[PDB]
Amino acid sequence: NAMKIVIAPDSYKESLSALEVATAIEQGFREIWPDADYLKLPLADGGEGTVEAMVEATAGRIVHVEVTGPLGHRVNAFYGLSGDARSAFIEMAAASGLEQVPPAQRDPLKTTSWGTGELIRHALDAGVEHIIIGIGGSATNDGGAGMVQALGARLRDAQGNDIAQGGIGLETLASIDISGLDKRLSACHIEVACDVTNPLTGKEGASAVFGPQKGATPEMIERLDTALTRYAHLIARDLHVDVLDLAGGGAAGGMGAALYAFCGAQLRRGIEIVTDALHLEACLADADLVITGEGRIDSQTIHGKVPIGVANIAKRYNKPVIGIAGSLTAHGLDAVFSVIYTICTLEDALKNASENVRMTARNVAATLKAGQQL
Amino acid sequence: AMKIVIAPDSYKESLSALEVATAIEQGFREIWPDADYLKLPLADGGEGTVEAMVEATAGRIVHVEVTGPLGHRVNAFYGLSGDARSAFIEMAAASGLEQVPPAQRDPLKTTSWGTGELIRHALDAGVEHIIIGIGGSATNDGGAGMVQALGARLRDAQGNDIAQGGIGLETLASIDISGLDKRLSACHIEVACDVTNPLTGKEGASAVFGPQKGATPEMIERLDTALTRYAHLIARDLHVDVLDLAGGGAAGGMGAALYAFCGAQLRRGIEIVTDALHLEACLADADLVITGEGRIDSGKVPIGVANIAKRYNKPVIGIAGSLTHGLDAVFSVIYTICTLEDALKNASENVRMTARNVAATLKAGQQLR
Ligand SMILES: [Cl-]
Repeated sequence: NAMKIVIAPDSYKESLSALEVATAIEQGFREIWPDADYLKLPLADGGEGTVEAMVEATAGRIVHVEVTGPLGHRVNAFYGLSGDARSAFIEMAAASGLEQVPPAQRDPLKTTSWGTGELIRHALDAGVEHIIIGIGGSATNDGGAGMVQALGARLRDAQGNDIAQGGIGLETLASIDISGLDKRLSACHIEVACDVTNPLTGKEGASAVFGPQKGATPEMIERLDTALTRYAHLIARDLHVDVLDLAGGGAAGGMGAALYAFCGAQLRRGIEIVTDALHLEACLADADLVITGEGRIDSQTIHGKVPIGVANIAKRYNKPVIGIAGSLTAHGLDAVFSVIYTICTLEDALKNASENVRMTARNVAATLKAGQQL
Repeated sequence: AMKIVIAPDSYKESLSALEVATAIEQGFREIWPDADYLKLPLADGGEGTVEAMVEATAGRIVHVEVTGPLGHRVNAFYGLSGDARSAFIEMAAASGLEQVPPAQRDPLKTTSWGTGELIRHALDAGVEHIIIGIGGSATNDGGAGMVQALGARLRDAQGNDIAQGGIGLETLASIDISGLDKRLSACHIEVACDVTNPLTGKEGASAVFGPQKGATPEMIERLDTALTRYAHLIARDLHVDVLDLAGGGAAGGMGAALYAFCGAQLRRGIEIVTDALHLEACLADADLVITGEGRIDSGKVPIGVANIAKRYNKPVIGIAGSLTHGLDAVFSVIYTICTLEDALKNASENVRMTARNVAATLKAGQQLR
């Protein structure tokens, strides 16, 4: 009988995690409806915070582990494992991301994805049947060549020499050999959060569109673009997979195409991966009311990926859905209310972000109650 | 049909009470097109009370020229009701601090003559009822200019009409209300008065409100002596104790002169406006009350509304503007001052969108069984 209220928000970036957002909403709602049946389900879009969100949702753990970082030195990375141990959650950026690289050291000719392969290997080592991988924020333009080598593939040059680390090495590539390739991979269900359509090569390929932001000069870009062409050609030829035409294969320096061609990964929109994995639809089918939201700081990246995906599912069950949306200044949702917040370089500001979500949530609930009485 | 009353105050430096009410109704109609809406722009007796009352009563604004606070000609205004039975006056239009540049602020010289004129013109339209707000005064003359403009003869020891301003009060020797417009006692005159301060003393007009009107400490002492006298002469010649009036110090002592000379009632501004628009009958009949206000600083209207509403067990939601008790829920809108080109438009849009989401939320709650 108790009213069932599902609270499935994204994070407020640079401030509250998805779960802290859900918790502040629940506290506000409980001021009006102390005895409702609340189900919190912290969501993510496959980007930053996905591993933590997934681990919370699944009662899992974060496993910290030393891997090879993007410049080939030892870095501390992490992956997540589900409560049941059947799923691993990986953000490649922990091993191979731009922020593992101090500004006066970005060379996308040298940077490697090796440590992403190590994270995948450790996940596989833990017995998982399912891996979810986020590939945003990459330092690498090596087409995932480091990654697949770390997993057992031999990527050699014309004289049988393993290729050099980074995109540099891919120019020299003569034979892909997957006799050594970790056999647990094709048995595994591997999903990659991929929200771009860019292919491996060309004028909207990996090097052209994303190489600049990893520090490629105009000329470095042609070299890498020309090398990923060869890569695709040696992929089609030595793996018998066509990767040149794949939508999203140009993601994370071409790692999208390596994850597809070597690992049997599926490239899917991240919100759909996360939505399926946490069984949102099953949680919602029952609900009376769905509350969601998200917070963005930068106005370019204000994309309601989580609220809209939540609303799309809810509408199939005709559930009312209300969003509490965070912004610096102030789509299937029945209503959206805004919360102004800032970047948390006080922690006092973390508390104020918490308080403003809670208080808005209170007023939303009070207004729902007022509606009942009409 | 659902009855929805929209009864907000203005957003200061932004949307008028009516413009708030219009933005709210627009957003609500996006969810509930066919409900019954009533916009009642409200005011607390302060800035914007004449304009809100005209709108709320389908009346009109009358522009007329009067004597400003330093004696010069100013274009003041007032409001008549739709039935032409009530006048709405803001003193400040005639005798306000906005009419006096900061450099030229002298509470020894400033006159309320202009205010008396406004009142005379309202009496001239045969109104039975006058609502006067007395905020933002430049004057510390005890309403002496005002009443002299209404025919009261206030003169020194030689029969000479006293000079303009509270400095004229130092020589006041006799009050004669024989020329005093006979239409005043007849008139139901209500004065928005929301401070308890009396005419004279430590918490009197001059001590408490003088300084902001340019009163120096030395000036404050002169004026307080002169108003103390005025007060004694009022008791002697009009047989009325203004010396003990809560609110007599309002508007440099104008509250006491409206009480004593005019027969006016001093009431809380919100309580005058309530009765005038029959807010209690509108609300008793409503299903749903929406209110609000906007402030630029660090709310009598929303609380006044919610207090009535809750008496009839009506849901009340506020939509509150800003730059950075009895309500079921309140939601905030950020606005900017309206000197920027799109500031008014953006504020109106933000109110509208918020109201839509309030309406949509109320609707979802309806279907929560
Ligand atoms: Cl490194």
